[PDB]
Amino acid sequence: MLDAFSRVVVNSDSKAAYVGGSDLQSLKTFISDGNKRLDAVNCIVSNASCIVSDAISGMICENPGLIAPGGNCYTNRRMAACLRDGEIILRYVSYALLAGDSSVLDDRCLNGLKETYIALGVPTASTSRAVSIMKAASTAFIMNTASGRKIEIAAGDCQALQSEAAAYFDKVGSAVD
Amino acid sequence: MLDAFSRVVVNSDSKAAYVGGSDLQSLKTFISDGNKRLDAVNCIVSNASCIVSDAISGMICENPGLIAPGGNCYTNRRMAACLRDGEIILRYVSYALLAGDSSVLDDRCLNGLKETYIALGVPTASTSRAVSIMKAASTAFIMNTASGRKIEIAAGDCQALQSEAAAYFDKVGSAVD
Amino acid sequence: MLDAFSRVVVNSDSKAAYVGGSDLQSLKTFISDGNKRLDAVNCIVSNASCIVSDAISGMICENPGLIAPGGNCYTNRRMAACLRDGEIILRYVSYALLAGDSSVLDDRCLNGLKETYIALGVPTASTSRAVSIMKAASTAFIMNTASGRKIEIAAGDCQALQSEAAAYFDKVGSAVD
Amino acid sequence: VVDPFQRKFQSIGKIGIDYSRPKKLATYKRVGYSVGLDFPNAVSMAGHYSLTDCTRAGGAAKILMKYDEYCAKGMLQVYKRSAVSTGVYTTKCTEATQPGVAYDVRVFNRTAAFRQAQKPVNVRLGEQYAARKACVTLAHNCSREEAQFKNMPMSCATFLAGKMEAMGTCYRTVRPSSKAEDYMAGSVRMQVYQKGNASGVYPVGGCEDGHAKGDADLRRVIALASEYRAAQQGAAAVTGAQYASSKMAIQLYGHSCNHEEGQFCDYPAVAAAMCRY
Amino acid sequence: MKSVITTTISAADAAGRFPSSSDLESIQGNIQRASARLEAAEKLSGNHEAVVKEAGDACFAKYSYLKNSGEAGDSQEKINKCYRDVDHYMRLINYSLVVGGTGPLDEWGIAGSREVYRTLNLPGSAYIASFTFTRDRLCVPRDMSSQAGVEFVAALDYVINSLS
Amino acid sequence: MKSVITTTISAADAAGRFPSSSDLESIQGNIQRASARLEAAEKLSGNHEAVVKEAGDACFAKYSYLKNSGEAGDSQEKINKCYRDVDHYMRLINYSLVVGGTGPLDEWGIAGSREVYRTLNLPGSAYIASFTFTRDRLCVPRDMSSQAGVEFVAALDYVINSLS
Amino acid sequence: MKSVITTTISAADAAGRFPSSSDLESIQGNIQRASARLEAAEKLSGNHEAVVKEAGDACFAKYSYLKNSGEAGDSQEKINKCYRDVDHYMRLINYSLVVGGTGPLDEWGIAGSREVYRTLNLPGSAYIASFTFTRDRLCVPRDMSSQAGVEFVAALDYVINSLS
Ligand SMILES: *CCC1=C(C)C(=O)N[C@H]1Cc1[nH]c(/C=C2\N=C(C[C@H]3NC(=O)C(CC)=C3C)C(C)=C2CCC(=O)O)c(CCC(=O)O)c1C
Ligand SMILES: *CCC1=C(C)C(=O)N[C@H]1Cc1[nH]c(/C=C2\N=C(C[C@H]3NC(=O)C(CC)=C3C)C(C)=C2CCC(=O)O)c(CCC(=O)O)c1C
Ligand SMILES: *[C@@H](C)C1=C(C)C(=O)N[C@H]1Cc1[nH]c(/C=C2\N=C(C[C@H]3NC(=O)C(CC)=C3C)C(C)=C2CCC(=O)O)c(CCC(=O)O)c1C
Ligand SMILES: C=CC1=C(C)[C@@H](Cc2[nH]c(/C=C3N=C(/C=C4\NC(=O)[C@H](C)[C@H]4CC)C(C)=C\3CCC(=O)O)c(CCC(=O)O)c2C)NC1=O
Ligand SMILES: C=CC1=C(C)[C@@H](Cc2[nH]c(/C=C3N=C(/C=C4\NC(=O)[C@H](C)[C@H]4CC)C(C)=C\3CCC(=O)O)c(CCC(=O)O)c2C)NC1=O
Ligand SMILES: C=CC1=C(C)[C@@H](Cc2[nH]c(/C=C3N=C(/C=C4\NC(=O)[C@H](C)[C@H]4CC)C(C)=C\3CCC(=O)O)c(CCC(=O)O)c2C)NC1=O
Ligand SMILES: C=CC1=C(C)[C@@H](Cc2[nH]c(/C=C3N=C(/C=C4\NC(=O)[C@H](C)[C@H]4CC)C(C)=C\3CCC(=O)O)c(CCC(=O)O)c2C)NC1=O
Ligand SMILES: C=CC1=C(C)[C@@H](Cc2[nH]c(/C=C3N=C(/C=C4\NC(=O)[C@H](C)[C@H]4CC)C(C)=C\3CCC(=O)O)c(CCC(=O)O)c2C)NC1=O
Ligand SMILES: C=CC1=C(C)[C@@H](Cc2[nH]c(/C=C3N=C(/C=C4\NC(=O)[C@H](C)[C@H]4CC)C(C)=C\3CCC(=O)O)c(CCC(=O)O)c2C)NC1=O
Ligand SMILES: C=CC1=C(C)[C@@H](Cc2[nH]c(/C=C3N=C(/C=C4\NC(=O)[C@H](C)[C@H]4CC)C(C)=C\3CCC(=O)O)c(CCC(=O)O)c2C)NC1=O
Ligand SMILES: C=CC1=C(C)[C@@H](Cc2[nH]c(/C=C3N=C(/C=C4\NC(=O)[C@H](C)[C@H]4CC)C(C)=C\3CCC(=O)O)c(CCC(=O)O)c2C)NC1=O
Ligand SMILES: CCC1=C(C)/C(=C\C2=NC(=C\c3[nH]c(C[C@H]4NC(=O)C(C)=C4CC)c(C)c3CCC(=O)O)/C(CCC(=O)O)=C2C)NC1=O
Ligand SMILES: CCC1=C(C)[C@@H](CC2=N/C(=C\c3[nH]c(C[C@@H]4NC(=O)C(C)=C4CC)c(C)c3CCC(=O)O)C(CCC(=O)O)=C2C)NC1=O
Ligand SMILES: CCC1=C(C)[C@@H](CC2=N/C(=C\c3[nH]c(C[C@@H]4NC(=O)C(C)=C4CC)c(C)c3CCC(=O)O)C(CCC(=O)O)=C2C)NC1=O
Repeated sequence: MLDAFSRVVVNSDSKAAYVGGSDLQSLKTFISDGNKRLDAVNCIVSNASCIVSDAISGMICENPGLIAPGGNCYTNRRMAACLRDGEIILRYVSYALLAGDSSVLDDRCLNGLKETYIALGVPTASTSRAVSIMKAASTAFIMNTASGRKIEIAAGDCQALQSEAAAYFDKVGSAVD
Repeated sequence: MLDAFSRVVVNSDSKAAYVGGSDLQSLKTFISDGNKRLDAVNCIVSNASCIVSDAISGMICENPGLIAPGGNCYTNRRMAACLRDGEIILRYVSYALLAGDSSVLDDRCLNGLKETYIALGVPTASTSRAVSIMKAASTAFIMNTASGRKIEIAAGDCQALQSEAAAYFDKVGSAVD
Repeated sequence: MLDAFSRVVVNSDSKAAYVGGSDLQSLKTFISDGNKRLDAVNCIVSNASCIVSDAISGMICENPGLIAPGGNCYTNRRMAACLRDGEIILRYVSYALLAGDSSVLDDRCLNGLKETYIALGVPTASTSRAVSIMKAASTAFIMNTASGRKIEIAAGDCQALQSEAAAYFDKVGSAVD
Repeated sequence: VVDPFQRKFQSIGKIGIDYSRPKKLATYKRVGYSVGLDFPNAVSMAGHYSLTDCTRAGGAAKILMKYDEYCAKGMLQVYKRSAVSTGVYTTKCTEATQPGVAYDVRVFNRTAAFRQAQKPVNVRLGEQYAARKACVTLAHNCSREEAQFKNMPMSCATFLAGKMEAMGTCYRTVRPSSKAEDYMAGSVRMQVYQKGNASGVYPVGGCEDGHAKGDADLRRVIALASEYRAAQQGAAAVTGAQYASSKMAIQLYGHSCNHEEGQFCDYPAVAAAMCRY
Repeated sequence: MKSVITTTISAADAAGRFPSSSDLESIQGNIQRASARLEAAEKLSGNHEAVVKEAGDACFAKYSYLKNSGEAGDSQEKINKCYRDVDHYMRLINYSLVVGGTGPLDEWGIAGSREVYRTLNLPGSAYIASFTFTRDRLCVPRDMSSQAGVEFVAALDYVINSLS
Repeated sequence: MKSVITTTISAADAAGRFPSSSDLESIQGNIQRASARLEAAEKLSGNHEAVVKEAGDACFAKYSYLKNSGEAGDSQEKINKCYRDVDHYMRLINYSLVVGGTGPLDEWGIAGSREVYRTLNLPGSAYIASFTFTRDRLCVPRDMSSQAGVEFVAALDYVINSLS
Repeated sequence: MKSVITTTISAADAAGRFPSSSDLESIQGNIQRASARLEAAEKLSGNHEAVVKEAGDACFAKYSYLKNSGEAGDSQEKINKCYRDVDHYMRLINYSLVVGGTGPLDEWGIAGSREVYRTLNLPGSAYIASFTFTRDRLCVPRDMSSQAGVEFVAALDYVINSLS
């Protein structure tokens, strides 16, 4: 579990030298950014439930074979396990948004997920499809371009940050496959 | 475990109404106080080891019956148990200083300490004497009038806070007897 | 668990001085005794199971209310727990014979036994009767005057030891009541 | 001045001030210091005492029950320092996956402690003497400890459970590396629970996945989640858990017996099944 | 209660450390965000009555079938129960808003609410109609300060995302 | 590492919750205290050499018996080691100063230091002489800002109070 | 206390067995080694005073900086304390020597000594100078019997190797 600060520190410790102005300058870009990341995490964590519902319902909508008998979503038990999985994934994505580094997402959620789904016969393509939908929904909330709910916030540039969150979803979607 | 905030909230919940404007004013005295409390906790938690050592060493100094054979300080084992007890006491006091309420100290440390010392034969008078020495040393550090180490702080009035800390130590000293 | 040695040492530590000659002389009587105690423990530990069988069978013989329905010894399960209790009693008594002090017997077995039997409804007078029969049988084996088994030993006086073992059985029988 | 009631519950003063006639020893054993306990939040401290007594005020041994509580909660704190050492919470203490779970966890643990109190006297005596004997074997000749285990019933039980948690030598924190250790480990656990209950009828307490309706499924889910976190562990953690489980289960259940000493050192997950408690 | 200073003290207490500089900065952020939230708390204690009234009136404006004589809310006493329950909700939003965090609200309002509402045939979507009505009727500059408003938005959203 | 955001994310992970406003205020206090202690980090990366030099020189100025031929530091290579050790210590103060909290310092320098220093006949009072020398030579206005300096004081004191 | 008969009885108690011939042979070795250790105990109770006196005098003969005004032992009362501390140590060597094993010494002297000595700025090398002084001043034939002397050496070495 390492934030962007601990990432700076760890890299300088492997280099075995002091911190210094260059790395600190990039870190002052992070700290100077600040409330854009705060508000972003507030947006995704606010509408989290609804993201998970829509994403997984869309995932069932593209291929109805999951709800077909013999599909992995055919029961209430398997549907429940499905919903909690999407929820946990979005949870750890938000953790990786506050941290600024993907260490918590790599250690706490990603470490042994591929093996697990393969052992349980979960189709990985359908999971990457749901991670993609959560990506689009999460970027749309994070840019406040969501077509249902549009709350007042200071207007500036928040594209970088969108690219960060897209990086995290692409990490998960790349990992599950 | 309840701070200032939770104490006001609990009292308003028993009263079954909204917090209201008036309680919030006393809470604005807490928030408006702020970094006085921060710097104060930093002072006690800075010199904490030295406080524990001096208080217990002073306690042995007033009556050398403790280090006399059959006394409760007579062995390395009992001495170590003595010092860890002083340390944990100081620890919870500092917790109560940041909290603003004694709830953490009442629940986590105070609840059944008397009976424990009674059942172990710890002399309670000597413990209240050690709590008193830690009180005096801690107030002297918190007011920055300590005779050996005197660090730079922007000047002001910090008597209130010292009275709060004195209240916490008198809660422990009243509790151990 | 304190032997003869640790009893001397603890008493000299309460006295807070060196062990001294007088206590060492009594300790040289213990160590100079030695293999009489070894051969004694060998005798009781040899015929142990058979002592427990005979003593519990005699205990059921004096009052047949035990094996009467509603008695404690009614059914196999209660009889098995009876036999293992007599066996463990004799086991700790033999531990007290090798130790030379009853500290093992006071700490490991005696501490909370009366309360236990009162909580379970075990008749205490019958237990003291069983401890008495184990006392007489164990002294008769320890003096090698048993009417069934008489093994060859180099002759001499084992009378002092027999008083020790009788003191331990009187401690158990006094404790259970 | 006060009441007849409250003067039963109160306290006793000094011989010079509060009472003239010098009180005897029995009145210290019968009235004395009167404090009833808190409702206890773990199965390890649940069946040892009274918790309270309306219309009775005991004295002088309530000092001891209070002392066992405070020493036992002092026990839990340290074995929880082991799982949270660097002030950041490790994956050991996560306590949920979904947002609403932890309260249901709290209630399951609580009523499990109440069912631990409902099970009868002979069984709880059995577990007191068993755990006492077990703590004496883990005392390692420390004499102070042995006094403080012969007297404490709660500190023994949280001492065992607590050390089984912080050593990590648990049944659920160790995952076997083979199918042979799967079947061996499974069989060992079965034989432990069959040694506990030969009746063939479930006994009040024990496993007990179901209290209210809709409990069993959450039990299944929390179990599988803890299996996944047990799966994700590092090399250091795994190797430390295996050495610890092998040694500990040897010290408790292998008594210079080369067969079982061998089948503990050979397969550590069987030992971790042998740890029980 | 879950809050900033109780999370840090709780973390130090569980770990058994003296309070380091990390907790000090955490309570520094508490004392910086505090005024914005407290002011929102003042305004909530101001006009909670009209908040509850418009909340429930718009809640039955969306769902009419509740006052039909199947479904629960079909008597004057149970419509009274509607308004007092929404009143409970706004008071917990005030509590949690003052404390900072969701600890007061979560442990009093959310924890085990699912069994009660599911047992007594209470729809969650009626509550969510109420809260989303209040969240849409909210405001940026007119009643509140923008910053503080955000804190209120968060709390209300939290209730929704804890409810369904 | 122990820090603000790792304590809060670790507590939310141990709780199994979404990160609420409490963690947001914690990282608010992190991003507000940041600039001060990073300034102190800049100046520590500036003149660490003279810090180590005066630290070790005053360390043997106090304790002369170390260069006597019992006690350990009686060879040029081991005085190079004592200097090397103090350089590691100031580098850890820079690391934990950048991080925020004592986590980098605690897990690399303090954890298990007792057995190593007790084993290799190393007295702590020499280290404490070094650190208290640096803390007395520190400054109020001339080199640093006072506020950030307080952060430096805290970290250095933490080292002393983790040593003896 | 850790000793022969307490190890064997403790092992039989943990095992749940009757005491077989193995424990009997163990206590046989106790009653055979007993005389050598007891004789050493007699002579230690003979001249412990001069042992402590030469021990502490040679201890400050090696380490002079202790009576300098930094370091601890710079006052008459604390030199009295260093002397008493070494008298406790020789008394524990006499106790453990009479018991047989290191149990008496370990649970009174060694257990918890690290916190105390590390707390109160007490260097171990002064103790080790004292004990190694006594062990080098010891003797082969003139005061004691050789074999019992070896027992004494072992116990004193145990103290050294439990200290640093
Ligand atoms: C190392 C800790 C420390 C620093 C640094 C410092 O400047 N002084 C101490 C803490 C400190 N101690 C006190 C107060 C008292 N300390 C003692 C204990 C000593 N007095 C003795 O006689 C002995 C035995 C010889 C010892 C160990 C006592 C008795 C007091 C006064 C108690 C009272 O009732 O007031 C103080 C406060 C005084 C000051 O120095 O300003 C401080 C900061
Ligand atoms: C160790 C306790 C124990 C012994 C001994 C034993 O024989 N079996 C258990 C108690 C037991 N458990 C059930 C019933 C259920 N137990 C679960 C929980 C498991 N199912 C899962 O999927 C998972 C996660 C992978 C776990 C932990 C469930 C879901 C049930 C069935 C619930 C239901 O609605 O019926 C029983 C009764 C069944 C039986 O074994 O006869 C017993 C005795
Ligand atoms: C594992 C041993 C843990 C260590 C170490 C530690 O410091 N605390 C443990 C992990 C931990 N648990 C929580 C949060 C909650 N834990 C709950 C369960 C208990 N509450 C109960 O009432 C009962 C039954 C009596 C149990 C077993 C609950 C509930 C919570 C709060 C849930 C919530 O919604 O917030 C935490 C986070 C809180 C903290 O200690 O900082 C941690 C780290
Ligand atoms: C994160 C860690 C952290 C701390 C440790 C504190 C440190 C701190 N203290 C003050 C500021 C202050 N600190 C004190 C404290 C006192 N003065 C006295 O003379 C007494 C000896 C002592 C009693 C406690 C006072 C009086 C002020 C100035 C008054 C005030 O700001 O309220 C300030 C204001 C800014 C400045 O002065 O530059 C700050 C940041 N705050 C933090 O965020
Ligand atoms: C390792 C196991 C182990 C044992 C089991 C003992 C066995 C043992 N007993 C004695 C020796 C003896 N044993 C007894 C014992 C008694 N005699 C009586 O008539 C009583 C019936 C009985 C009471 C206990 C006596 C009296 C002696 C001889 C006296 C003595 O040696 O003190 C001796 C001395 C050597 C010899 O006789 O050849 C030995 C080795 N010692 C051990 O090392
Ligand atoms: C985890 C849950 C849990 C409980 C609920 C309790 C339940 C409980 N109570 C007692 C024991 C007791 N409980 C009471 C209480 C009573 N006194 C009266 O006048 C009333 C009838 C009643 C209070 C309403 C008394 C008096 C005893 C002691 C009984 C005795 O020794 O005679 C015991 C036996 C052990 C002991 O003595 O403490 C147990 C298991 N214990 C637990 O562990
Ligand atoms: C040679 C003699 C000798 C002793 C006497 C012991 C004494 C001792 N105990 C502990 C350590 C310990 N001792 C206890 C015991 C306690 N649990 C409680 O609830 C009670 C208060 C108490 C029993 C009565 C516990 C719980 C620990 C571990 C403490 C912790 O890690 O938090 C340690 C530190 C090393 C360790 O973790 O094992 C030592 C030296 N060790 C020795 O070598
Ligand atoms: C897969 C690996 C595997 C093992 C290694 C064993 C280990 C093991 N042994 C026992 C159980 C047992 N093991 C022994 C063995 C012993 N008798 C003694 O005299 C010696 C000390 C020791 C042989 C060296 C005994 C006697 C029991 C029964 C104990 C009792 O009921 O009192 C039990 C409890 C269940 C049972 O009663 O069988 C288990 C799990 N079982 C397994 O599944
Ligand atoms: C601390 C917070 C807190 C709350 C938020 C409430 C929540 C709550 N409401 C009810 C109970 C109720 N709540 C309602 C309310 C409703 N009527 C309808 O038409 C609508 C759907 C809805 C209002 C919007 C009704 C009608 C009942 C009674 C239900 C019944 O008995 O059928 C109950 C069960 C106990 C009771 O009967 O009062 C509880 C716990 N209570 C609390 O303690
Ligand atoms: C990451 C942080 C970090 C540290 C802080 C150091 C700490 C440290 N120092 C030494 C080791 C050492 N440290 C010193 C230093 C001392 N010489 C003296 O005269 C003084 C008492 C003292 C300087 C003030 C010496 C002399 C050694 C070698 C000791 C020996 O071999 O005898 C060792 C053992 C390995 C080695 O030999 O290098 C370690 C871990 N190492 C680390 O990795
Ligand atoms: C049962 C065994 C047993 C011991 C072995 C001692 C060990 C011991 N010594 C001290 C305490 C002390 N011990 C010394 C001794 C020293 N003075 C020096 O110059 C030398 C380095 C050293 C003698 C060789 C001093 C000076 C103190 C007081 C330290 C201080 O207060 O600064 C203390 C703390 C309590 C006290 O102040 O007395 C303890 C537990 N105590 C015991 O109960
Ligand atoms: C100091 C004790 C300690 C504990 C208790 C700990 C972790 C821990 N284990 C826990 C649970 C938990 N751990 C165990 C462990 C266990 N099972 C065994 O057979 C043995 C011998 C065990 C001891 C290691 C059980 C039975 C449970 C109850 C089942 C359940 O609740 O899922 C909990 C509670 C919440 C959760 O389920 O995660 C916690 C917080 N980490 C520790 O250090
Ligand atoms: C008929 C089967 C079916 C569905 C079910 C949907 C599911 C769906 N939602 C999307 C994407 C999507 N979904 C939402 C969330 C959603 N919108 C909101 O404004 C609110 C309040 C929401 C929760 C209630 C958002 C915010 C987006 C991003 C697009 C947008 O701006 O609306 C996308 C686009 C995916 C992509 O970009 O790759 C799909 C496929 N589509 C289907 O064909
Ligand atoms: C009818 C119900 C009944 C019994 C059952 C017995 C039980 C019994 N055994 C005794 C005592 C006793 N028991 C034994 C042990 C026993 N004898 C042996 O030689 C062997 C090999 C034994 C185990 C198989 C010995 C050795 C003695 C001592 C007397 C003797 O020398 O035989 C005594 C005397 C107790 C005393 O002295 O106070 C009694 C009462 N008596 C009864 O009335």
